[PDB]
Amino acid sequence: YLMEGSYNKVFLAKGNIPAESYTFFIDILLDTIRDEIAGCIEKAYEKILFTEATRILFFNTPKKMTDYAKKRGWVLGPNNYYSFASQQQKPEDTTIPSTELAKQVIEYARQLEMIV
Amino acid sequence: IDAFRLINANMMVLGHEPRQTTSNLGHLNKPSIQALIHGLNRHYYSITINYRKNELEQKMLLNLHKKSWMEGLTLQDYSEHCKHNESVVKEMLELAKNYNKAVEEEDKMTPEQLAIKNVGKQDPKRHLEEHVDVLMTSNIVQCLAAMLDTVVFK
Repeated sequence: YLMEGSYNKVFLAKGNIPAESYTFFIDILLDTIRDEIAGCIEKAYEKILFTEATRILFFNTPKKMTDYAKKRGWVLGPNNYYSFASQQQKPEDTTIPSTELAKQVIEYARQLEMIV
Repeated sequence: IDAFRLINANMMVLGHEPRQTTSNLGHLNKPSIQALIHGLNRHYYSITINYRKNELEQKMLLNLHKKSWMEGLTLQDYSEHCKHNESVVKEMLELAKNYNKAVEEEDKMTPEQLAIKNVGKQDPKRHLEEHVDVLMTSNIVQCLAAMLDTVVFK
């Protein structure tokens, strides 16, 4: 269930611990899910108010959200998570091909004319 | 070229053989039969020659004759090079159809016969690797020379 996106069925299994306590393992399983949603809050989202993504992990309203809102972006504002979905700087590269391909074109001519 | 010099016809009357060979350098080049029909060798002889060569001259006819300046830092009729990349490939289909023909008449009459017989018309097989060299160097040169001007010119 951790392999696919399913998170709620994971914590339905945190309502289902049958054998022994499993306490220290699911509490590490808390922490590796805490940064994961703090990782997956960083996708291309819109404004989220301070209720919706406030409760996607577990929490009601502690200052733990500011511990995540100042760790990454999505700036603390008027009931808002600000979206920095720019993804604009990297394209329009002729140069990165023009170094690599000029290598490759001569590499074509090596095993084309010179007998090996 | 074959420079010559006379021998006396008086010693031709004597029957005496001149010039007294004392070095292993004369009888290296053989005369033609047509010059042997003429007065060689009854009135004149041949001389072996070579050429005086020096950096004074040899360096400055090599590095002066076949030289160019822009023939290669330039592109080549950019709308028509790709057009010429169809002016060959179009008949290269039907020339491969002949190559989709001539192999099919093998396991047949002893292909030494397939040398004398095919002298009226063009074979696919030799002509089919002819354009492959042409369709390569026309492309690989023109692709590489374009991709340096992207780097060098800004």
